[PDB]
Amino acid sequence: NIGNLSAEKQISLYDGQPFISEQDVAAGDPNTPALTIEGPDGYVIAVDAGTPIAPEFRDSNGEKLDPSTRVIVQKCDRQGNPLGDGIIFNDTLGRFNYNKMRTDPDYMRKTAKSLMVDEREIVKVFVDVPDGANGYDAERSRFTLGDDTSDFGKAVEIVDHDDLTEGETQAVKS
Amino acid sequence: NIGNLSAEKQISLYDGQPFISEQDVAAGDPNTPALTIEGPDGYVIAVDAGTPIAPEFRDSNGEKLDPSTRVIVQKCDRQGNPLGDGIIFNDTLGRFNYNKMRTDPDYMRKTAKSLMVDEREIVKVFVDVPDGANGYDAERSRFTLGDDTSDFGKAVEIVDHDDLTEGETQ
Amino acid sequence: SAEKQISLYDGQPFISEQDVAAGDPNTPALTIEGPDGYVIAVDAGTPIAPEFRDSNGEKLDPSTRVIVQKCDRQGNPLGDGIIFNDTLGRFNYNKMRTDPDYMRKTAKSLMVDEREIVKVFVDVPDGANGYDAERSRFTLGDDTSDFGKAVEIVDHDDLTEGETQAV
Amino acid sequence: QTQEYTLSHTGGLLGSSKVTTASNQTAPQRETAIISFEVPRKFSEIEYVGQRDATRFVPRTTEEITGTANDDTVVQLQANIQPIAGEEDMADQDYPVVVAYNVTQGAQVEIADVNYATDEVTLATDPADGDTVKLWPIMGDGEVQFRLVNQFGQEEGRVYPWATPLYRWHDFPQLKRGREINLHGSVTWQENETVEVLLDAPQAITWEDADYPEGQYVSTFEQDVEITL
Amino acid sequence: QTQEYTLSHTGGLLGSSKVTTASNQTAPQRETAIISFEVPRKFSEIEYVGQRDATRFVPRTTEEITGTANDDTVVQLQANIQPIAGEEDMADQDYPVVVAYNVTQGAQVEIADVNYATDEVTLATDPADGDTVKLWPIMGDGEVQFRLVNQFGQEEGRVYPWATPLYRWHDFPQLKRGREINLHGSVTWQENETVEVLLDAPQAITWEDADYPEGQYVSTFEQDVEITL
Amino acid sequence: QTQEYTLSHTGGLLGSSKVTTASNQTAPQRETAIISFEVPRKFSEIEYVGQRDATRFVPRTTEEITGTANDDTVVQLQANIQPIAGEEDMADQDYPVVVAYNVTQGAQVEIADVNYATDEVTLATDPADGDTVKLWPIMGDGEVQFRLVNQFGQEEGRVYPWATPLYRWHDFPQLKRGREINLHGSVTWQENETVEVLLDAPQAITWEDADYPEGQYVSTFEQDVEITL
Amino acid sequence: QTQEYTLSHTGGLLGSSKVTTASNQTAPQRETAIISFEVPRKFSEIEYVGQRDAT
Repeated sequence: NIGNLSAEKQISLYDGQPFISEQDVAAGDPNTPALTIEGPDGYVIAVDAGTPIAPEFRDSNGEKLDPSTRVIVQKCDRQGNPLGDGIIFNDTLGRFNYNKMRTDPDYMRKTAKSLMVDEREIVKVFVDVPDGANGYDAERSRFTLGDDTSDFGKAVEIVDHDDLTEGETQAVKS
Repeated sequence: NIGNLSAEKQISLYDGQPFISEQDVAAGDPNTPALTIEGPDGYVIAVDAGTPIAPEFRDSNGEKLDPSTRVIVQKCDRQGNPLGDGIIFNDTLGRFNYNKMRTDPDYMRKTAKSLMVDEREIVKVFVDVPDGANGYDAERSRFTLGDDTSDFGKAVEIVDHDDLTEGETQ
Repeated sequence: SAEKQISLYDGQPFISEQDVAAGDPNTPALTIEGPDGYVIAVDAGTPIAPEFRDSNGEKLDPSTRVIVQKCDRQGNPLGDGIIFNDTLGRFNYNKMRTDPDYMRKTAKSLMVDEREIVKVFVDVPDGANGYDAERSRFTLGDDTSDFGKAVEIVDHDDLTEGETQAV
Repeated sequence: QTQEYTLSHTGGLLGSSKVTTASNQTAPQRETAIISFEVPRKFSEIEYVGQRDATRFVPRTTEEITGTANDDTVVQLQANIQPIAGEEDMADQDYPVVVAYNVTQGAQVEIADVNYATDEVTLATDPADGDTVKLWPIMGDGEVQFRLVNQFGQEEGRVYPWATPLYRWHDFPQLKRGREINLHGSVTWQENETVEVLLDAPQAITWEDADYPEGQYVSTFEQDVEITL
Repeated sequence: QTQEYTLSHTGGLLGSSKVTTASNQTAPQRETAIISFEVPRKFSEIEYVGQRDATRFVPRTTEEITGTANDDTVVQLQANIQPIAGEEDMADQDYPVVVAYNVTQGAQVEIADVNYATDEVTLATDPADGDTVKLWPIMGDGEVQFRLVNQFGQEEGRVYPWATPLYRWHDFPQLKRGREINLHGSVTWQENETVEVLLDAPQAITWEDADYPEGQYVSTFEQDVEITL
Repeated sequence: QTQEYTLSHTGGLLGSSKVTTASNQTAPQRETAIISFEVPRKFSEIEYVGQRDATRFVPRTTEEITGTANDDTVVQLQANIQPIAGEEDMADQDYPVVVAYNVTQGAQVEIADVNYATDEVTLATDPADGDTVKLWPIMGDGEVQFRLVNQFGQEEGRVYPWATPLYRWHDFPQLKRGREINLHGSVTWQENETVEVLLDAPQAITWEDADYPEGQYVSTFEQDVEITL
Repeated sequence: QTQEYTLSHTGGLLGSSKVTTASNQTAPQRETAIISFEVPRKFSEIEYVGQRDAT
C-alpha cells in the first residue's frame, strides 16, 4: 500500500534538472542569464513570500566570484522578454557564506515576495560581474530555491494543471 | 476526389518512428527500458481491452534472447516516473513463436486492459534478462502494438486533441 | 477490480523448490504456499508448463510422472482434492507453450486460502537421471493470451465473503 | 454497373501508355514516384477503398558483383533482408528473398545459406575471376504512400497521410484471407485524374533488367479496384 | 502493537540475506539501485512516513593514487566536496569529509589542508615512488529517490516523485532535533514487497573495501521505521 | 468423490505388483495379453469411458543385426513402418519411428534415410564386422482390444467387440484436442476385478531391454480414468 | 494581442535554428524546398493571408 497524496507537492529546485537550463558567462556582461528556468507544460509552480536560495556561483577554478558581483533573479513572460513588474532577489554575491548558509536558519536568504509560473513562463538569473574578473562556469557551480527536506525552511509548491478549476483564472493572471 | 475521414485514425506503432525512442540493454538490468514511447502534443492515442504485440527482442547475433526473459509494458506519467496501477503485458519471452504470431489469430497475444495516453505521457518496456544471455540490441529487433492492415486484429486509435468536445475531459 | 489475472512460475518468493533423486516420489520438487492476505483461485481448466529437465538440460524419461496435489496445513498431502495426474513424456514443450490444443488444463477447480500448501510430486521410477530445478521451470496460467485461462488472485482485505472462503 | 477489377505494373487495362514505371532517388532520399495510374479513354471513374480492398507489392533491387580466382562465395548487401512469411528457408518462402544470375555463364546461381540479419549471404557455387553476377534481393526499410493529381500536377493532397513500411509489407503473408492487406483511404478519380504511388527509401528499385530470369519483371505492384464499368 | 525500530546497511533485522548492497552505474548515469529492504519471514507490515520519520546516509567513493620520488602531496578529485555541518575544519566536521590510507605502509595518511571548492587536497605526509594510497572522499552531486516492488519487479511506482540531492544531504547537520531530515512520503509494504533506494549520479559509491580503517564499512544508510511487531 | 487420474505401464498407483507387462505370441498369432490392471488394496472402483476418456500407446519391437567388414548401412524389417503425425522426417515425427544402438560401441546409431513403405532403412554410420546393433522400430499391423476378469479368469466378456489397428494408432496424432483418441466402451471394475489389454499381431513387442537408451522403457501404454477416490 | 511582424531568410525571430536554407534539384526538375519556417519556442500561432499580406 501507498498513502494518497495531494496535487500540491513540496520540492527544491537545482541545476541538474531537465527543464531548467544554464550557460557560462563572462565578466562585464550582466544581461547574459546563467540560469533559465522554464515552465513545464501542465505544471504550475509557486513560491511564497520567502524561500531560500543557494546562489552558488563559482569560478572555473572553483572559487566564488568577486564579492562585488551581483545576482538578480527576474521573472519573464514568453518572448524571452525580461520584466520589471515582477522581480525577486536583487542581492550581491560575496555575502552568503555558502558553507553554512545552505543549512542555518539565519544566513538563509529568503525572497522579496511571492511568485507564480504558468505552463510556459521563464525566469532568469542575471549576474553582474563588474569587469576584468574571472569568468563564470556552471559545472563548478550550483543553485537552489527551496528547503523541502527540513522542518523550519520553506519549499517550492508544484501542482499539475489538470487537477484544478482555477487554472483559467491563474492563466488570466499570468 | 478524396474521401472524408474521421479524426479517429487506425495505425500501428513500431521502432522506426520519431516520437518513440529506444536504447540498448544489458543482461540483469530490468529497470533500463528498451522502448520509451512519448505522447505527442495535441495527439491522444488509445488502446482497447486487447491489441496484439509483436515483441521482437533479438540478440546482437539476431537471435531471440532466453525464454526465461520477461517483458513488461508499463504506463508512466511525465517525469519518466514508473507507475504500477496501470500496467500491461506481464509476460515471458519464450512463448511467442514470432514468425507466426505476427499473423495468426491463435498465436496472437493481446493486452490486459485498455489504455489512454495524453498529449505527453510515457510508456516503457522493461526487459528482465535474468542470466546467461547476450547483450540486447535494437537494430536487430522490432516491436509493434496493433494490426491495422489485417481484418481480425485490432489497431491503435489516434485522435487530434482539437477535434473533440470531450478531449479536455480525457 | 480486486480480481487480477496472473501466471505463476519458478522464480518467485512464496513458491519453493528442491532437487530430487530417482525413485523418490514423496519428495516434492515444488512447494507452493499461500501468502498472507492473498487468496488465489484456479478454474476447472488452466495451462501448465511442466518443464522438468536433467542437470544436462534434458527432459527426463517419458515414464516419469507428475502429480500436482493440494495440501492443507501440517505439510500434509490430501487425497480428496488433487489436480493433474499425468506423465512427463507427453508435453512437447516447444509447442505446448504456445498452441491452444497442445495446452493442458486442470482436472477441476481449486482455491488456496492464506495458509495452504500445494505440492508437485515427481515419480521418476528408476534407472534415470536425477532432477535439477535451475535447469527447469513451471507455470500455471496464460493471462497474456485470449483463448487461455489464468490464475485469479484476490487480496483478502477487500472482501466480506472471506470467512466463507475460510470455511 | 459497378464491377471489381485488378491492375498491374504492366499494361492490362492501360496498354502500357496510361501507366508508367520509374526508379527512385537514392543519394538524397526523396519520397519519389515509381508508378502511376492514369484513367484511360473509357472509364467514368475508379474507386479505391482501404479496409475493403486488397494490395500486393513485391519489390526488389539490383546490384553487380564480380568474381575472383580465389572467389569468396560470400556477399554483403546494403539493403536489409527479412523473410516474407516465416522462416528464411528459401525452399518455402512463398517466393525467394534473393535471386542471382551469372552473366558469363548465362545461368542461375543457387544459394547455400544466408547470414540472416547480418545482411550477408553464402552461395552454393564458385564464381570465376572477372565473372559478373547480378543479384535481386528484396527491398526493405522504406515507406510508401498514395496521392492524386488534378489533371496537371496540382495535387489534391494524399489518400491517407500516414505512411507504411516495406519490411512490414514483406512480413505480412500475402495470399491469406484476413491476413491480407487492407490499408486506410477512400477515393475516386475520373478521366486523367491520375494516381501516383510514392516511395521514400535509400535504396533503388528495379522493374526490369532484360536479364532477370523469372519472367521479364523484377518487381511488381498489383491491386484490386471497384470500377464503374 | 506498533513499535518504532531502526534499520541499517547491514544485517540487523534481516540477517544480511533480506538486504543487499550494490554499487551504481557511472559511465551512463542511471538512477540505479544500491540498497534494498526485503520484508523478512516474520513481520505483518512496515511503515515509512516522511515528515514524521528520520533518515541518515553517509556516502563515500573510492579511488587509487600512486606516489612518486618527488611526490606531490597534492591531489585533485572528480567528485565535488563540501563540508557537512559548517566549516571545512577536519577536526570539527562531525565526521571527516576525506579518509586516506597508504597501502605499502599499512597506516593512515593525515591531511594538512584542503583546496575547498577547487576539489583538491593537500596532505600532511610524503608518499613514496610507486606507493599506493586509497582515498574515500564523500559523495555529492547526485539525486536520490525511493520506490517499491510488487514481489516480482512490477513497481507500484515511487514514494514521492521529486528527488533530493546529496550535497544538500551532507549540508543539513544530522544529529539535531528540528534540523533532522524528514522527507515526504507515506507508504506500507508487507512480506516480500521489498523497497529499493535509488541513486542517480556520475560517481561511484563504496560500501566496503576490506582495507578501509574505520570500521569495515565505508558508507552507510540508516533509517527509522514504525513496524507492526 | 470422483476424481480423474492417469495410469502407466509402470508402478504409479499399483507399485509394480498390481500390474504386469508381457510379450505376445508370434509363431501362432494369438490375441494374447501384454498388460493388466489389477485394482489395488484401496479403491472402491474404477471407470473407463470411451468417447469421453483418452489413451496413449507407443509400441516398439526389437531385433539384432550384426555387421560386416564391407558393412551394408542398409537393413530390411519384417514389421511394416509408417509415420506417426505426417511425414517421415525423423527430425519432426513427434517421436522417432526407429531407434538404433550399437553394442560394441556403446553409442547411438543415427539414421540417414528411410525406404519408406519398402520397410527398409539406410543408416548414417558404418558398423564393423561382427559388430552387434539393436533396433527398436515401431509396431504396426496388429489389433487391440480390452476385456475383463471376474477375480479368477472367468471373463465377463469384452468392452467393445470390435478391434482397433496399430498403424492407425500411430497415424492419429496424439497430443491434440479433438484429434485425441476416444474409443467406445463403458465399464467399471472393483477390487481384484482386473482388466487386461489384448493384442493380436505377428510381431513381438518390447517393454524393456536394459540397453535401450531413451529412458529404460522401450514402449509404453498410458491412459486416463475416472476413479471413485 | 495580434501584432504584425516580418520574417527573413536569416535568423531574426528564429535564431538560424528554427529556419533553414537550401538549394534545389536541377538535373531532374523537382518542386523541391529551399527554405522553411519552423515556429520557435514561444509563439501560440502564426497567420498568413494572401490578398492582405505582402512578400
